[PDB]
Amino acid sequence: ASRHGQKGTIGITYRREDMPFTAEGIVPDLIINPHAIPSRMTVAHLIECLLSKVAALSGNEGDASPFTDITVEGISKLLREHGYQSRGFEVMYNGHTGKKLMAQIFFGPTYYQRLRHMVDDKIHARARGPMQVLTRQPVEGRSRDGGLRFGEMERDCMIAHGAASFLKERLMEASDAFRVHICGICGLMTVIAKLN
Amino acid sequence: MNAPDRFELFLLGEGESKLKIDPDTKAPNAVVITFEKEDHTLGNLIRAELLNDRKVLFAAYKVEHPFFARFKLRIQTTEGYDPKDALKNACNSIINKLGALKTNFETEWNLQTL
Amino acid sequence: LKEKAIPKDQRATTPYMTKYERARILGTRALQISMNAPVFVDLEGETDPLRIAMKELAEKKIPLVIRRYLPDGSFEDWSVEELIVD
Amino acid sequence: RGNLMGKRVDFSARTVISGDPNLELDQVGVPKSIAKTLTYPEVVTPYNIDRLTQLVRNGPNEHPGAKYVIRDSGDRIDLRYSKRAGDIQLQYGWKVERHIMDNDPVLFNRQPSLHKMSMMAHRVKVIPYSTFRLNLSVTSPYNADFDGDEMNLHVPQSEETRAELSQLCAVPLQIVSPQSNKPCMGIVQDTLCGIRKLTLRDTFIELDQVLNMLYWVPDWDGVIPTPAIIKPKPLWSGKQILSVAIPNGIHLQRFDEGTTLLSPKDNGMLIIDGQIIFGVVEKKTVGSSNGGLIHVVTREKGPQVCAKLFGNIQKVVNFWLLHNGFSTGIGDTIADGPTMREITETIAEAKKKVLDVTKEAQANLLTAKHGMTLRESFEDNVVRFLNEARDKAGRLAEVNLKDLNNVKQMVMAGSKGSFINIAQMSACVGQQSVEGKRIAFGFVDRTLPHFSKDDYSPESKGFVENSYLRGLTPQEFFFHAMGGREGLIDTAVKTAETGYIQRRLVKALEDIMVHYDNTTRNSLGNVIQFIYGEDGMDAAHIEKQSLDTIGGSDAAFEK
Amino acid sequence: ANWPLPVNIRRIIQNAQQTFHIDHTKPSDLTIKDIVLGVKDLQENLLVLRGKNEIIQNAQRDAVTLFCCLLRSRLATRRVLQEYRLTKQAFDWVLSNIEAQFLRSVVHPGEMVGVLAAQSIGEPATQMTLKKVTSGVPRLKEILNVAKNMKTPSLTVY
Amino acid sequence: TLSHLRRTNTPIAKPRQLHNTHWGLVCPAETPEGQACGLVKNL
Amino acid sequence: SEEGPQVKIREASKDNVDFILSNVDLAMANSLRRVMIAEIPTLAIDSVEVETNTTVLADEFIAHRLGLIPLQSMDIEQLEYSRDCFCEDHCDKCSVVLTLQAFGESESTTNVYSKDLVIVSNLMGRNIGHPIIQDKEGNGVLICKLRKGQELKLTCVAKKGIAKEHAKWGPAAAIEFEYDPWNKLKHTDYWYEQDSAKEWPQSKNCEYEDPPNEGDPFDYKAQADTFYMNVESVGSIPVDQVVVRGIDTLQKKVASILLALTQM
Amino acid sequence: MIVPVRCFSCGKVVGDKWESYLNLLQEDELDEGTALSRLGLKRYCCRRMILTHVDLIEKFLRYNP
Amino acid sequence: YDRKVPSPTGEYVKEPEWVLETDGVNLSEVMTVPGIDPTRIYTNSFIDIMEVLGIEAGRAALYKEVYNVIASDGSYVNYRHMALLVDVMTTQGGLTSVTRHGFNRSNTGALMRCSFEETVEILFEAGASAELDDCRGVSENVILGQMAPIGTGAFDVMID
Amino acid sequence: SNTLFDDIFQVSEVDPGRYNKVCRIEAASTTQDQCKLTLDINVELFPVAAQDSLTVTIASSLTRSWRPPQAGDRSLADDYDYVMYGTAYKFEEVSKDLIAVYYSFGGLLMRLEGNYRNLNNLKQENAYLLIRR
Amino acid sequence: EGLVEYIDAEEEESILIAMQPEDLEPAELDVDPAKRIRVSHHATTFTHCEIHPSMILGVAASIIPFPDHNQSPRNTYQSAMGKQAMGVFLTNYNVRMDTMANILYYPQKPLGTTRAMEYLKFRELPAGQNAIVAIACYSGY
RNA sequence: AUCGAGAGGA
Ligand SMILES: [Mg+2]
Ligand SMILES: [Zn+2]
Ligand SMILES: [Zn+2]
Ligand SMILES: [Zn+2]
Repeated sequence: ASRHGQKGTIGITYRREDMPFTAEGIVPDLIINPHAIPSRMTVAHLIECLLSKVAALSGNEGDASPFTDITVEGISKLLREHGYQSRGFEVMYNGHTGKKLMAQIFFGPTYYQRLRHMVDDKIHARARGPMQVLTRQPVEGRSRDGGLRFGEMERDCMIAHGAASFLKERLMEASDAFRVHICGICGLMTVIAKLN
Repeated sequence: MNAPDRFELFLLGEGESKLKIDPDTKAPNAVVITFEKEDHTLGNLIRAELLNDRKVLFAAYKVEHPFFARFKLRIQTTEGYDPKDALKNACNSIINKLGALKTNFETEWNLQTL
Repeated sequence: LKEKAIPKDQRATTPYMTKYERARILGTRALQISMNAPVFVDLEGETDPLRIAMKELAEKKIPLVIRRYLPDGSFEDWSVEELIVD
Repeated sequence: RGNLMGKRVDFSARTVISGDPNLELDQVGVPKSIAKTLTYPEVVTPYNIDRLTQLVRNGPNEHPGAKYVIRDSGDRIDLRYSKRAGDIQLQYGWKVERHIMDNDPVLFNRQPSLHKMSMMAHRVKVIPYSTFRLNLSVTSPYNADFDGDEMNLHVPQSEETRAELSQLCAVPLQIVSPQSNKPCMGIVQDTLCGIRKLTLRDTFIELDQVLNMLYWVPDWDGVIPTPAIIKPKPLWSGKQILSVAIPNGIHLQRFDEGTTLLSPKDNGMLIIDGQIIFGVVEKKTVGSSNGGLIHVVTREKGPQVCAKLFGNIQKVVNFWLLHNGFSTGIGDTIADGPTMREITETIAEAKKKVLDVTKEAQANLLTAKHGMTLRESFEDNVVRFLNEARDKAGRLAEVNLKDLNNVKQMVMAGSKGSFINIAQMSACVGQQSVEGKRIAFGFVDRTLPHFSKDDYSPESKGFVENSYLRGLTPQEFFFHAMGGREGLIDTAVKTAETGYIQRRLVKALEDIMVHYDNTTRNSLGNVIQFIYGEDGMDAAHIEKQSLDTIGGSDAAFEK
Repeated sequence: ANWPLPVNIRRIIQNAQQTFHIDHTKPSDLTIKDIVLGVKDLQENLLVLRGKNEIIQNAQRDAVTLFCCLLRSRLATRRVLQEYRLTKQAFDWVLSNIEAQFLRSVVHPGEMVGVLAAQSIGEPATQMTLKKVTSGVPRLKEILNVAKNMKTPSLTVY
Repeated sequence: TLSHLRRTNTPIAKPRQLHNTHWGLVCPAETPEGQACGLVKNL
Repeated sequence: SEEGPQVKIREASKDNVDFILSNVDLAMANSLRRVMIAEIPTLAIDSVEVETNTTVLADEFIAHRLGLIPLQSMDIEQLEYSRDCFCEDHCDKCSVVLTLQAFGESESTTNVYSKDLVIVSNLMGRNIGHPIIQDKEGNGVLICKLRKGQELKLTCVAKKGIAKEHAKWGPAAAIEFEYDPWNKLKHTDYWYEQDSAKEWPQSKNCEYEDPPNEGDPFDYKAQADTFYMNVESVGSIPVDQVVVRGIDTLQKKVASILLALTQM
Repeated sequence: MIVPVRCFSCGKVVGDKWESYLNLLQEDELDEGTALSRLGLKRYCCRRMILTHVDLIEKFLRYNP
Repeated sequence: YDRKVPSPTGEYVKEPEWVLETDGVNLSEVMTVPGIDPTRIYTNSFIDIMEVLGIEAGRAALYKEVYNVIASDGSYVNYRHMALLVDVMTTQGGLTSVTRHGFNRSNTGALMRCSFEETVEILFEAGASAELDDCRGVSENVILGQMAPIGTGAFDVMID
Repeated sequence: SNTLFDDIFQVSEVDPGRYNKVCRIEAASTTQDQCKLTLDINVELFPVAAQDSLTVTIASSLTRSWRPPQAGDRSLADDYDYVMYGTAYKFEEVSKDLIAVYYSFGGLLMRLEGNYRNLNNLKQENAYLLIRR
Repeated sequence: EGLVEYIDAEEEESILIAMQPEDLEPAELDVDPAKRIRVSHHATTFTHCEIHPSMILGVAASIIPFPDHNQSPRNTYQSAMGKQAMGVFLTNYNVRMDTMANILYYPQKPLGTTRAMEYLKFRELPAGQNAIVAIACYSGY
């Protein structure tokens, strides 16, 4: 995620040649979807892009302190003095074809943080496995090789479709199936069975 | 963990042929070739050099998935024209251009003094 | 309670295979295919039990009768061939 | 509640999800690791026996393989640690627990189970990388996004259960939604903006691009369409290339605002036999809305064709969008100078109006409307002034924004954003509201210690004159923080309350099933509705049709 | 005039116009008697219940009343020839298509309407997030739980 | 580490809402999101 | 002068070469750039074994850094892929073994450079694996800093690889690609608030191409045949060899396609 | 913790530059950016590797064990 | 209030009408007042509508208020789904709250009750009842694990 | 296998309709004033300047997969400096003995109303437009 | 010396504060349009002046760049995300034995920093990398 | 095995 509340997760990893390239050959390490931005209204993300490019060219630090009077037009004037587009849009070329992209593309330096949610640590699968003694049902958690919970909400969502036999196999044979001997005169499972 | 090994991008495997050719169903003189363990690099150039030739009607390269390393080249040519022949002619023309440019740039470098 | 029944003539149950009976019959037929029970349609390049069941449904050859139940207690029986699929 | 109704179950999976555009809507991107662990029990038949034997030869560590075998007696045979795993000879009736394989049915679920649409079953596609993958168009029924969201997966264990999932819980069937009687899935995000950009009459494809895009369509016949422009170059229209994906025999008409058959604005849509005549594609034509193309294709042809259509549209549009490019930037939020000056003059006019209203309030000359406090009337009038000022400045800015502006194009496609987003970004963010009121006098007669006592004014009450781009002052920042805190507590409480409400509704209406006689009854036998919906019809097959006899005069009726 | 109903007769009419390539110069081959009696026959052809007793027949007729009104509005003898050009073949095809679509539209017995309705009301309520009258989830609470006392009792005098 | 070392907890008519008196004493928006949103603040 | 593509070089240096490509289709240009970045092979460290480490840096970090270190790969043609050789693990002709040992004897911090690196296996007349140093002082690329009382001892086996497998086998750093300096072909549509010319900077390459004139109709027939490019060297291979090896590798891929077609 | 070998996007070698750059800004009172330009780094993506890098190695060295 | 009404020619035309709103409801006296239309008056409180006009009028008003809640957000639900809940409350006597007070105290089977709130009290009172659960309810069969009489298991499949 | 309609028009107005490569052109027929048109055109590939009179023809021919222009041994369908392929969506009648034709060329839109022809431009998918200087 | 004082929340109600010291300078035209519109203070008898507005926000907020231009809930979301963000907690990491620890290979100090960030030790001990970020539609992933 | 704390998602 970025410092402006824009969270994300990798979909694909491309090689350097497959990425679009600027005239200087600069390849973006990171590509994020424009459609996210309008709903969030995190303009400081774009401002960070602009100011980081300007600072990298200047060899001087950029001030992003809040409530400090700084003008986007002024930073754009600086970038213009440095021979780049004032807003920061840069012409880019398709990696796969080498053809110019009709839309000039915004790309610049941006602080980005790794987060404590790795795919490998979260992923889990159960199949058959350990069962808690009291309920004869799967133990809890990936580390205990446990089984996911089929919620009562999930049960309702399945009842809506109507797959009664699927629900029977999920809630009887999958988790805790059991066979019990019962007596009619008792009405209860007081019978003792010498099955052998 | 689940990642495919890197060498799978540029190395063939067991039971894998570099080119597999299958005719297009419901199409005249049309064939799709499954280039394996190859990427955009070869396909775009092959398709462009096919497009330069007049006799071929159709030439297109499709990348099935960015995950894997394969691409499909569909070619449709004139009646009496083997699509394989058109592919070979385009390839040889490519090679001639490459050699000519290599020699020209070598002479240019020999001219260069720095 | 005793000899509960519905005469075949003038039955008002819908002459259509609702999604649920089609699904259950297809699943049971697929179970039969997986159990190596005899198959009464000729198969052409088919191994999956479910597609075999679908083809048998198209050929209208499945010896099963769907039992519709009315809340009063009287039951109606509709054979697969009488039932139709849209 | 927890161990009887709803239970931890076997053969379960869950991972982080990411979106793959080149992945069919019904397919699910099952990683290889889960396929190895999860098993489907299968019974050996002469049809499958070969493959099954081969499976067990491959072993449990490499997929397609088999983890376990079951004899007729039932004593399990473990593939991982057994000396016989190489020389097994399987007789008929024995069971092989094969690995999860492509083109198999599995339930795919998102954790908030607010919908039956959340529990649909997908086809299996085994993929290398670890993330669960899915189509962008199947996110909407789940409400899932790729910010790290996690989803779950269930594997059936019997042929009949697989049939229930395949024929009752298939994704294409759940496209038509019983609530709102409209499709719940549609063309989303990059594909939508790309389709808008492509359908423009200004944009024209060329022969090479046309050939590649044509090949991208899977069921494409191979007939090359005739070019739209023929004299100087063989140009093509994006509408033609897109019509290559529209099924034959499909007709759609859409008239809105001013839609002449000439259609200078190119608004409205005319589609005949899979070819598009005039118009520019946007959310109304291609989206989940009633009368959207998804609805028409699902009703006219069938659901599988509609899912294939999802795929085709995504492939073609994403290819062209890759080749055209798109972005956002600060320049998209910068407004023209004189437009900013007119916005500021609008704000100043609003300030003067508020000042004059306060001056009238001070002189005790204002009249009292019946049933409203003097202060109530004053507050409401000033609030309306500020709201109208913000909206007017936003409209001014939006007029100044050119059609090349990226955020404008995103809103035009309907991909993301609204008018309020633009107005807050470039003109003014608005007047803050807390508990349905202006900013309160938390301190003694002062909203902040920096303001004077007994000061009823727009800035003390927290109207932020600046926009997001222009830069908020510290006091405006704090007031905005108050408002955002109210928003966050609203989410944190409303989630729990609505979950409780949904649970109670579900527990009340479990037994409502339409019986054979078409009445809706509970378990006891009590009737609720003798005919469900009073017309006895499923809510999916219900569409908005105009009754021409109701409107109009008697004379036009007669004519 | 815009209301939700099955079958979407307008789309069937457009399908008929394109499918048969109807030509406007030629006159129709439809019989007036056949047009009106066929609309009546189609009214007789749509069924929701099949019992042979009077109350069930009346229930069926009242249950399909609105759809029959739409049928009569869509298939007017003047409109069938003047508004669009029609042939007997296309007219009978449209009649059969309307019948088949309506028959497909009927609820299948066995569907749990209650669970579906509960979910369909619950889901937009989760989406609700934000005037002297109660609105939103608290208003839904007032409606759902029998409220001896309301926070905003009111009434409108006409 | 720093933000955890500087933490507030409020055990329990409108507590969670950012108050005017919180100006400068308490950070306006550095609060957890969840069941205990707003009750826990940062200095 | 040979019929076909023509090249004219603007400037030359050991690090960078700028040239104007002429009479070419654009597809082969981007394909060649892809081949240059990835496909052409290089020698780099693929195995490291650490006998002793006392540095504050962990071993995996060091192995990554060593894999990144640039090594000479000019005679890589005589060297063969370790996977194509017949050795059990590493042959002298398939792998190059280099050892590094360092002790922080100085009380002042003893830094470690790429220069301080020894070669064990036989060079066999080849120019392979020489640690390239462009530093003005002659010291190598910094790897670690050792406090007094610290030592590090390890052995590396370097094999041939492709930049597709790992970015370490990368022959070039920056590639510069430009065409349509006047945008006459209109392959891109500029974004402007007031005016495109005033807002968008003029490219240098614009000077060499003939300026467009307003009042002339847009040329439909015109297609891009003039291109401007610039190539940079990591130094593992000189620039001219890098680009000509790219050409040759692309030709080899085409030839292998042709061979498979012949085989079928 | 220690100087990057190469820029993750440039790929240009930057390990040999680091020391010089530091010495350059101390002996000549050089601006950081002028030192970067003198060092031969004309691209801002390789310039970030140098400008923002922080030598955490020095603090770890101070630890006696 | 703007209003749509048939003009003498026949077409629907707009009509502005004065209409007033209250702050509290005492319905029984309000309707018996000159100068108002008893057929057109409306109220927020549906319980008073049920008391005054009968149960069906309250049913319709309840649907109207739910519809207003749904349409305030802009969302829309097909009339069948909401009408189902309104009819469920209306069908047995007076209005029944969707809470343990009203809809769990019904005559439905005891296990379907114990799945909701007040589990143990339901179980105890029912144990003193010796009431016989019909086992028709879906919750009852979910607890039993047997295939519930859902549409898939509603019919019994038999051979010819 | 011949032309359906031919005329010479003069452009009354040229309109850039928020498009940079396409303008809507309005044209009046010379000689007989009972007919006139308005067509969406690509000005970038053919400059349509005002005060310029242009020739207009429509041809039925000269399905089958498209093929390149080839060697040109096949004769030009027209030496005219503009040609398009399109299909007509609606045929309308403005008044008795007065017809209006609505055509669309892949999204571009043509409207031509006239009375003289009643045997041409029938309701068939195929149609070609040719425009000379 | 008395040049600065400690203010309790109760005592604040009696005092009047100006955000900027320049507010006390005498008032008197031309102004650049982009700079933020601030209200002419229109008030006198200021008892005190704030040290700097950036102090009202907390430590996590001081990391956020240009939070004045962003939506407040997003600032909250980032304030929650910095805790989950990976970084070098302390230099003694190698010596200490924590039950779980994570550390970046090549930590980099943000190119654009808040002034308060100086006293937060972020530039000296950063927890992110400065990546070249492009906003564009590429392959729809 | 209890109970607590923290975080993830709309
Ligand atoms: Mg999320
Ligand atoms: Zn007993
Ligand atoms: Zn070897
Ligand atoms: Zn770089």
